[PDB]
Amino acid sequence: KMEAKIDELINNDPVWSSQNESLISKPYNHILLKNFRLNLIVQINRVMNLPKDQLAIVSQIVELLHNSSLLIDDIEDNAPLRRGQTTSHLIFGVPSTINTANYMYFRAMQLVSQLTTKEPLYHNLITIFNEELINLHRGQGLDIYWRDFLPEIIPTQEMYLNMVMNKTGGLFRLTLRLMEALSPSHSLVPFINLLGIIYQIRDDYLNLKDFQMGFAEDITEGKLSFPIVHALNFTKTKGQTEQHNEILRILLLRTSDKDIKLKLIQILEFDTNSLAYTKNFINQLVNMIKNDNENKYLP
Amino acid sequence: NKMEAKIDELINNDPVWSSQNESLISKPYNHILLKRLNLIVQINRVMNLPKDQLAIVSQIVELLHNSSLLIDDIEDNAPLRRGQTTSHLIFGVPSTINTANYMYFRAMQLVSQLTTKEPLYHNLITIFNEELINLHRGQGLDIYWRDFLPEIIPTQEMYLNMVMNKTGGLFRLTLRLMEALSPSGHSLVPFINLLGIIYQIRDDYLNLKDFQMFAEDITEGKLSFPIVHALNFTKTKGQTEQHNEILRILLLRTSDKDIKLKLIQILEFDTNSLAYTKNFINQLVNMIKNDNENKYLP
Ligand SMILES: CCCCCCCCCCOc1ccc[n+](CC(P(=O)(O)O)P(=O)(O)O)c1
Ligand SMILES: CCCCCCCCCCOc1ccc[n+](CC(P(=O)(O)O)P(=O)(O)O)c1
Ligand SMILES: C=C(C)CCOP(=O)(O)OP(=O)(O)O
Ligand SMILES: [Mg+2]
Ligand SMILES: [Mg+2]
Ligand SMILES: [Mg+2]
Ligand SMILES: [Mg+2]
Repeated sequence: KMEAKIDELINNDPVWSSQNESLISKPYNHILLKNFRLNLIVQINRVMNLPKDQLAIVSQIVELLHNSSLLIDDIEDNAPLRRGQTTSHLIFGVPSTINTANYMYFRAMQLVSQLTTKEPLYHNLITIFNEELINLHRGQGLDIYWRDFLPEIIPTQEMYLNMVMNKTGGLFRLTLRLMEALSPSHSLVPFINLLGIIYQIRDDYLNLKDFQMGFAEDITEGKLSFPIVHALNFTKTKGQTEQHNEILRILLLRTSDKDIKLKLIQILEFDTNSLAYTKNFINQLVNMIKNDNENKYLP
Repeated sequence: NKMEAKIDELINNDPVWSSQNESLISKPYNHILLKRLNLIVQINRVMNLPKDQLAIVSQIVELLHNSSLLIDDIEDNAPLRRGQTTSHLIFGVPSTINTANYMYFRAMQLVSQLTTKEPLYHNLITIFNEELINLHRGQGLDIYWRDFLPEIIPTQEMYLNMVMNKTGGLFRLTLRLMEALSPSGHSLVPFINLLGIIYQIRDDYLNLKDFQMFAEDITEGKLSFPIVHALNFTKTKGQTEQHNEILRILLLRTSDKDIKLKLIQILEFDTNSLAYTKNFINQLVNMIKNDNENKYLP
């Protein structure tokens, strides 16, 4: 009867129930308790005009990738909070959270084959998906390397921006490239690239500016953020050796101490003027769009 | 206007990625490489893929397998892998997670180097997508049972389905790709499933028996084949104290050798879970070694 049971098992597809599906989803469902990623999709479809069926799936794909990457990013950044709530790995544990997020990457991958049945086009959608997830990992990998090997390598603004094109551009380009390929209707990748860059620097700027006015978690993480990259390279360039070292020392403290975090912010405001330099950099990037009268980037 | 020219050129180019950056983030992966091909070769005696293709099927499987191990070691808190320190303890959990995941997608990339045939590619990618979804499901269950014990005490049946997913995942992936690429009998899938099952129960068994004679599965808290049998056997025979002591030890996440040895001797003399397992393994191997009407074997 034992041999019968095995015979049966090995001849069937692996058993997986609905209840099992729920167990594995808990870490992902928790972050869902968190519509502007979709506002941009909706808006771009005015150009692309994908039928609502196809569009919804693109939206589901983007949602799984976005959410999953955030679940793993918080494990990678040791973040206690996300969207004001406790992060999933602190509730379900790092193990289940890593596994559930990765599981969702593959669920997203599965949705990609339900956008089309056209074999040339299907290949294309997969290549896009594959190429941008590879790019998201390269950027994430470099962002983490610099942070965990600090002070071995201090990136420059250029190195930083190439990291951003990969890390933050990945999902923006993946979304748009999928829509342009599905479109039955100039490419907007340059503009989505510009948008993702503005997006990452704003995220890095706001993380510091909300605290000065915000937990300033980036400091606790030791992150080579945009204002930090500028402050470090500014002090190196002006010989401000002790400030250079003081910034490194605070980054390396992986501190949650309110006071010390404040000391580093005051270094960036009074000494290097990095926060004002970032606010300005952003504005410039936006102006590029606000003053695109020929519509070279804009549709 | 020079910065704008710089920004303009940036956004109009593919993202920049140097071979240097490629090495810096390959560290956790390069490390586990310092420590399969045979099963792929024997199986090919039947599928006859040309050597150019077989080598790619092989790089794919290596990438997926080593990546699975990197992640597995983080999820299981393993200090050792193949006699050496685990990558996460050297480079940190963050880099190891990201690199391991990076390699899953590199492996996916390679799939398109297997054929130009659009219909076939679509099937290769589906097989790849299905078995990785399966691996994750299995791993999900193994990890949930362990980390929330005793919310769920799995039965032998549940363990086996978890294994069909978890371990059968890569075995089936390897085999389904080959069957799909073959230029030349019945599917060898059931055989490959039985092999994944023997491989896992054997792994669980050897982890304890080699210590009895570091029993890291005890430290980890894994609902291993021997442990599932003991937990169910104890409840069934009404050995309340033993059932609870097994759980208590598992929940300690202990590295105390005497404590691990106590658990092992409990499965040895009190529940006869070790003998049950050894014999279950023998029976399974017997299913193949006595397959005279080649219902499993080719
Ligand atoms: C048009 C599609 C929009 C999709 C939703 C927005 C996608 C933003 C993608 C950002 O990608 C990453 C990559 C790596 C890490 N993160 C998380 C950041 P945070 O914790 O500050 O929110 P990070 O830790 O990189 O600062 C995000
Ligand atoms: C033709 C196939 C070539 C590859 C064969 C791979 C065989 C082993 C597959 C095991 O798959 C998994 C899945 C999940 C976790 N593990 C790691 C095991 P261990 O740490 O004991 O080595 P597990 O943690 O599941 O006991 C392994
Ligand atoms: C993780 C980064 C860098 C931004 C992702 O999008 P947003 O952070 O702005 O939106 P939600 O996290 O609230 O989904
Ligand atoms: Mg983060
Ligand atoms: Mg991050
Ligand atoms: Mg393990
Ligand atoms: Mg495991």
